[PDB]
Amino acid sequence: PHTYIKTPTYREPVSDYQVLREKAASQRRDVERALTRFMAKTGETQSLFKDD
Amino acid sequence: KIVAYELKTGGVLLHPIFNPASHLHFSIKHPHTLSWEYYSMFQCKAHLVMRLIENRISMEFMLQVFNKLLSLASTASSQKFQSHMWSQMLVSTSGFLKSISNVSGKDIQPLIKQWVDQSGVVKFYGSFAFNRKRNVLELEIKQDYTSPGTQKYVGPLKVTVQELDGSFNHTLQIEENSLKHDIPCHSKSRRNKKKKIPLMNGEEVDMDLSAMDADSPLLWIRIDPDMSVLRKVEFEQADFMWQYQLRYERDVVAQQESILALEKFPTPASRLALTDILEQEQCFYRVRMSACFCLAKIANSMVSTWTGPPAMKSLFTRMFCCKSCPNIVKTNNFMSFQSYFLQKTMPVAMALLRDVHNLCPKEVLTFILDLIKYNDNRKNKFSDNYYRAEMID
Repeated sequence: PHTYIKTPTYREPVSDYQVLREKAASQRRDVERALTRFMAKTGETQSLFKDD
Repeated sequence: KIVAYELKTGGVLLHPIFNPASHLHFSIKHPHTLSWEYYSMFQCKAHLVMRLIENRISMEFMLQVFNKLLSLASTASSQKFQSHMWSQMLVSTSGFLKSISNVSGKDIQPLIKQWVDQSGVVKFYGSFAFNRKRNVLELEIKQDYTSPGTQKYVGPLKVTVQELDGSFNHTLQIEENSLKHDIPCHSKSRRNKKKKIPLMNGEEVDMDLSAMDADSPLLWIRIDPDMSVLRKVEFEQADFMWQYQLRYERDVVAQQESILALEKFPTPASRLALTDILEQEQCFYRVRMSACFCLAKIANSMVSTWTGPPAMKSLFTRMFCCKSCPNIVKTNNFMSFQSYFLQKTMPVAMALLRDVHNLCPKEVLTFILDLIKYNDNRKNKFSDNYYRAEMID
């Protein structure tokens, strides 16, 4: 059934609303955490705890 | 606000006569010696006393009084005579009462003498008993007139009784020596047949009469429903009467006072009443926002009895989350303005839940943190700052 005939295949698509909500949420949380840590490290900083 | 302030410190005296008020640490002869809280409560009491004058003398006559004052002022405002006529633009108390007496023929001098010249609010303590033999309702209304902020009321008093035959108003004459007021009660033939019980408005509803007493027809009682005096009422109903007044009343102040009085009865019927109020659109939204906090207090008081999940969580996932994912919140669409306010007030009350160890449960804290993480506001036409601020709260 493979000697002479060929048909194409595709990659597995993830159309699930749960995992898409999870992916967009975690990527937004991670990029805003990275942005706020970068901006707090390269400027004047405060701290709730002593030398934190 | 005013009964809290007047019972806290002395009282607000509209129209003093020149000290007239010596119970308070400043002089009321000039506006610049008044405390700022006294100035705020002065304006507040002034507009409530004007609502009382509208209650005695109807609203169209009141607007005619105001139009007569404005018309005298605007005929005065065009003259050139240096104040021969420019003082008709200045109102006084005697001129205001005279214009009221001109347009209506009634004078309000007892109402002015009680609520303006006298500086106090009244306190009502009511309790009822139903006489089954003579079919009467014996009310017992006593006043606390020896507190520092209080005064004694001797006028008439409206009371609204909802019985099975409908809603009936009664006027009671509360003289100084009065204590027991016997009002008559109607039939109970709407429990013989299942018929709908007619409400305060023209409509009628189906009520579950299993919680009601078998011998009494009366479903709830409200002392002074229209707020026609400056009063603080402390009525002693039964808990099922407070639940019926929360569910089937067509007055928002009675639903609010039944929410306020259901915190003393933590029975599961009251939890069912507040949960049915919370699920109910076509209830006024500020009643449901109060029922959130009342349900939180009741849930804290009946720990080691609570069966299922924490309070309002399943209701939040039923109202505001996705059907396929219960722990993922729906993307923000704030275009309804009543489920927006309820959505932003429900986790704030849900966070007041406490376990048997007095610590907030990790099921509600995790729920609030998932409400924070899965928040998506790229799709509504409104901002998210108040909802996120309430999430921090």
